[PDB]
Amino acid sequence: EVLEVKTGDSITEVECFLTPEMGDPDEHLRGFSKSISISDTFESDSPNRDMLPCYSVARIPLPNLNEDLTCGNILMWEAVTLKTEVIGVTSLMNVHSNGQATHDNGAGKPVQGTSFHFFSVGGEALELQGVLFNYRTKYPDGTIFPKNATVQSQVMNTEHKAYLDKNKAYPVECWVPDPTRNENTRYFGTLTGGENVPPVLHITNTATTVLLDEFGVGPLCKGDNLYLSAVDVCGMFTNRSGSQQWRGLSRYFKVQLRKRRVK
Amino acid sequence: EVLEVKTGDSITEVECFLTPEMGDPDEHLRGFSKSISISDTFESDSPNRDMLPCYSVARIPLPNLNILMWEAVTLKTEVIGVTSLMNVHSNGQATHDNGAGKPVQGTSFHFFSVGGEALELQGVLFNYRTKYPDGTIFPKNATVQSQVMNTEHKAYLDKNKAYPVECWVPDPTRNENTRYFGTLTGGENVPPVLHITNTATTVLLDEFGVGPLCKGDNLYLSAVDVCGMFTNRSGSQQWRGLSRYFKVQLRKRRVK
Amino acid sequence: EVLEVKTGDSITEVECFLTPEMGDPDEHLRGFSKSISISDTFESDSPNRDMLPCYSVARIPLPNLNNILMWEAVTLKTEVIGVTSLMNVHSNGQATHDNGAGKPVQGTSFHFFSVGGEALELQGVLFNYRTKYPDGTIFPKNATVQSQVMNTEHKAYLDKNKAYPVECWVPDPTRNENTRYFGTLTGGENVPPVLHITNTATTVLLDEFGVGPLCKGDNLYLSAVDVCGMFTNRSGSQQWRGLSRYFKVQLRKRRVK
Amino acid sequence: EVLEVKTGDSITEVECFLTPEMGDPDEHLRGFSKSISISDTFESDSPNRDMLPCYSVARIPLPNLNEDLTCGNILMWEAVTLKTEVIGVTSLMNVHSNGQATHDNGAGKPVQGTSFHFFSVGGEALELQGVLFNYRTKYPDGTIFPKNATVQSQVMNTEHKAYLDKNKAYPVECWVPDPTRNENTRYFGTLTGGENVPPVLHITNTATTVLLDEFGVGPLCKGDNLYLSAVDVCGMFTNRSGSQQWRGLSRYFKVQLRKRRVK
Amino acid sequence: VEVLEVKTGDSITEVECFLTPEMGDPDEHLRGFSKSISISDTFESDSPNRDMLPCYSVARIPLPNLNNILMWEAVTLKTEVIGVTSLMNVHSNGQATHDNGAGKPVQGTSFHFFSVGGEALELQGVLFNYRTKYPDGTIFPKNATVQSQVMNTEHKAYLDKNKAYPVECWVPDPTRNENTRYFGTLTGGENVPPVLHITNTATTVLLDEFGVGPLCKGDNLYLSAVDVCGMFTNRSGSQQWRGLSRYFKVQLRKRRVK
Ligand SMILES: CC(=O)N[C@H]1[C@H]([C@H](O)[C@H](O)CO)O[C@@](OC[C@H]2O[C@@H](O[C@H]3[C@H](O)[C@@H](O)[C@H](O)O[C@@H]3CO)[C@H](O)[C@@H](O)[C@H]2O)(C(=O)O)C[C@@H]1O
Ligand SMILES: [Cl-]
Repeated sequence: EVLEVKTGDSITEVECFLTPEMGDPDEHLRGFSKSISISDTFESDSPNRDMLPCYSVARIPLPNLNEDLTCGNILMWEAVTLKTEVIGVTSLMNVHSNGQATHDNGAGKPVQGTSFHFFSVGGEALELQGVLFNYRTKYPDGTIFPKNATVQSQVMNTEHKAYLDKNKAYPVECWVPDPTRNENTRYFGTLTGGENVPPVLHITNTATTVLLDEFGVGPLCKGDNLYLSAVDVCGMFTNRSGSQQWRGLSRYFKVQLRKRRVK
Repeated sequence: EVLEVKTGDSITEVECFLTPEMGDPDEHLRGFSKSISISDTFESDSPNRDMLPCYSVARIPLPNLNILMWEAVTLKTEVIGVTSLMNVHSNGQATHDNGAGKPVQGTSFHFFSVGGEALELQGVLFNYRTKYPDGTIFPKNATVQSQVMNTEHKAYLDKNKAYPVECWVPDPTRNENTRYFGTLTGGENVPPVLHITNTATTVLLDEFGVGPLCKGDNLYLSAVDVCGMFTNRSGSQQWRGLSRYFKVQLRKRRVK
Repeated sequence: EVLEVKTGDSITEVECFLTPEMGDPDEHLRGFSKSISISDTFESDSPNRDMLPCYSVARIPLPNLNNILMWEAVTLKTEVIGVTSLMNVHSNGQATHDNGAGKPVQGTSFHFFSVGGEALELQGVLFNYRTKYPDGTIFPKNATVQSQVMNTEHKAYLDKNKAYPVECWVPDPTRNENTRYFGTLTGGENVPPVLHITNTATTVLLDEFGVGPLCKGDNLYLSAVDVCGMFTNRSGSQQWRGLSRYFKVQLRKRRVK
Repeated sequence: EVLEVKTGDSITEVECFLTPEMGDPDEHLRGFSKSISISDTFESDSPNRDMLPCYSVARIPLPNLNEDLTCGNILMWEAVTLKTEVIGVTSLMNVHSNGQATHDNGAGKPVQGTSFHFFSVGGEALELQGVLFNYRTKYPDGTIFPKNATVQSQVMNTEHKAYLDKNKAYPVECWVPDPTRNENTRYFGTLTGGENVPPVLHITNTATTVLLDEFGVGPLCKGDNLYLSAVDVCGMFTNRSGSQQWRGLSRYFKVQLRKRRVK
Repeated sequence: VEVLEVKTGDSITEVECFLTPEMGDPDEHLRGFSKSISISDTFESDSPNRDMLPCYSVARIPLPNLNNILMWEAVTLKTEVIGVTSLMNVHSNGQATHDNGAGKPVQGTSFHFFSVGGEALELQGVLFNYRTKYPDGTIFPKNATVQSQVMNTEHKAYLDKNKAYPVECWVPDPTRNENTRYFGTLTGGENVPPVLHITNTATTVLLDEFGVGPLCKGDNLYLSAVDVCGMFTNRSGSQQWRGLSRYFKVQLRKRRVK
């Protein structure tokens, strides 16, 4: 299956940013959701599309390989390393833009509370498994959500399989990486839950993640395409009124790739 | 007596989900407990079965071998559905006027084990006068000494939806043939911190390079993943649990 | 003079649990203290015996040996027993809010363990030198205001159970050459317990010279405190709650002169 | 093309401190911002200059290299190591002046809440990317801010490129290090957000950061100049009235450099 | 100094001692505590009482006389805070956390600091408020200006006296202290929990990147410490700093120098 690395135009780099998809409720609110409203009963949960943060995905074309007929073997791009970080972490220091004061005469409350920080690099679409907080939640038109939901969907219903293959579509609260698949992807995520959780965001151009498995093989890019996926829900912004909106930020990716021969 | 590892047909892998057992108080509430109620005295503590999270267990039959035994070498594991806890809109309690719903938070217990036989348990009671309900398996002949250590309370995790998390722990005096890991984080306001990655492996070999050996060609997987409590609009609180993924690599080992 | 390790009959293991000594104020409350009450002044601080957690200790005899041979402690596995009991939030606790669950055990904790070839050596330090400690405890005597920072008179051995109150004694860092000790104080009213359990973790007890505790008279000394925090009952009154500690120690025969 | 390190006057050291630039609202309040005011609407956000912390920067001249004509080769100073620390951490124990009591008869509230701790060492100016919390924020005269802002500026507008080439000018909340550039700079930053986050400030003269990349090459100093950049927003001070001011501290740098031949 | 070979064989010595804390000691019963903390109405009126100000602790330890000369080189340190369990006294004139509750424990701003040097710790002055009037009996930054709130290079001192150098206006000078190793953490916040570790198993190596430790000038070793653990809240709500002693064990060896 996997043979030697090519040396000597044998390496390439992908550098890009993925924008967040927090719901964008009007022309002025890119990076924010709609304010969160709470259903009157548990069974009537019915979130609007613009209140639901979704997974981000980019498919990046790589230099075309195998332009001439080959015999029993091909080249594939192998993703070897990743640098990543959240872009615009200092924007969360704006505590003066019509937020809710911490106390009388105080500054605005900063973005804080529940966060999900997630990134993946793969040679194909991230494979997802559905899990629902509430199987009677009515998910809205324009989203791709677990179908034929049962009470078992609240813990594990193996019917709920999907590919992260569309932007602004797969709600964060419905889907996770499928650990039974993703052989050709490396994924990393942290959920920090709680209304008062402080954002802790590190930036450096000195940190590298190695994407090689225990056999020294990185993701292999099918069709000369690289799949990047992210979520960076940083917390909620609290308006003067008390209403709360999810706030997301963009994620930087730099991936180094090498040509690998495979049978 | 443990001899050489077979090479070549000599490896297998187990992959599965263990669903949580939080109490499931009605046909809509898989993954949740009944809302929690408080006794007015220690002597009147009588929790209903559907208010008690229990240990999860699966006995997984392996390919029949016979001697040779399956040896568990490595584990990948993670909690499945961590993002579901971002639902802050399903009739929860607003943090403040016009605010979002309070997220799942508070006391958690995250636990998993891999063994070649049932997890061995030791009983310890918060309150020795607690009356545990019909259909649970609980420390019997409890005394005030049961609040710190009573060696009578020995059991095997040999039944699903049976062994309440609050009365049992892994027995550190046994479990020679099991590897176990758990963390209790206590407090009504503790934030869930849940990591997911397909790049993390736990090695199950002891200091002598021997992994759990599967008696009768059976692998035992155990879990608890109490994530915290959900607060309803009324203020009532239910435990919330999530499923745990296990991938175990095994190899054939000659013994005796 | 420490000489060679014996190989081959050369090894033994000790396995046991130490119960917590929290004060046990009645026949139903083993593992709890009395409810905490507060003095009106520093000079009137007068805590009752059943309100003071104490250090736990076991002296464990080893196989008789008699360059001479001595038992050398090399490795320790340890963990808190019954961490999941702290999930009982339905037993006369104070609701965290209207219709809510009981407040779990939380706040000030002390988790400590030591392994030695002789009794743990203690130094007394008092929060308040005017505290009147109760009959049946062993406490710093002839206390002065200097006892609030460092009075070298306050030297003791942890040589008795249910006796040495946690708040007036610490391991003496000027002694304890023949013991290995480890402790964490986490202070504050709302601190969450964080309790880890696993049978895969070992502590090596060898010093920088490759030498472990050497057991005088073939006795091993195990000490512990596991104050996990406070339990708040329906009335708001607070009690210390403790749990037992498991120890497993591997020992080997060492020749000495 | 990087060649061999010169040995033997082949080494030099830079030592200095960067003062913080928090806004300095009067002649007594060096190191503090103006008290924070909250806009009446999200659209009307218009912070005053003395309410905005800015990035700090110093450019340090090194011993002059290449005084004689050379042929195809030059020497450059290469930055190899950094010692850095926040100067004055114990000042935050002043809880006895002009403060708001934590409770009846209690001590003053200490400096706490949102912090940004950042430093960089480079052979040229730090390259910046603009990200705005609110694209309709009116930034004040005397600051250098992202121009021609659009709603996209709330997540990622690639027009917003700058150099940290002026002190007291680039607002912290507008700008981050550009991860798509900065090949010749090493940067490190942490945003800890939240109204009540406690400052955690470590000092030691025993800690060293190595500035070499994966090829053993540090920042190379163009024109024999070293660029140091810092932000140390420690949190907010709370007045008796409840009014809150950012508080910053100075940062110490010690950089060891060696002469490197390059072709 | 040219640093030459280490002596082997009579070539080692050790120093073991404790430094008491200096929190202000406002009466004959309150050793280890400051005076209750009060709040001036303005920066201009900030006039802290001497017994309300914690100070750096220092000990100069004479070593065995040695004298191309030999100097004692500090190689390793074991250190810990003494009496951590004393903070479990929540029954002594404390403010109840809630109705019928236990006393509020020591919590809030802490500073834990220690240093080992072959000469006095070098200090740099930094003022929260340049208009603070430091009291008679303290050694404080002189000729303060508004620049003293960020960096005024005039404010240079030696930690050369006890009960003198207030913690809040002095830090180790990072521009000097070549011949010292220093370590400190400030943990701010009104409600921060103390987290105090003890063990006799932890050693700090004091050698720099060239394998050289502090070299003791005139055969004197300088130990310095601060252990402000947080504040104690009494029944009225008034708050006092509380400190604890620090243990030091330093191993030293003879080093030839020119
Ligand atoms: C997640 C969830 O289900 N939340 C609900 C919660 C839980 O189901 C229980 O607490 C689990 O033990 O129940 C809440 O209501 C408690 C009361 O229910 C009343 O019945 C209602 C029911 O709640 C409605 O949904 C239904 O449409 O109508 C019923 C009225 O006939 C009972 O009569 C009353 O005794 C309580 O049990 C709760 O607040 O605890 C509602 C949560 O949404
Ligand atoms: Cl000499």
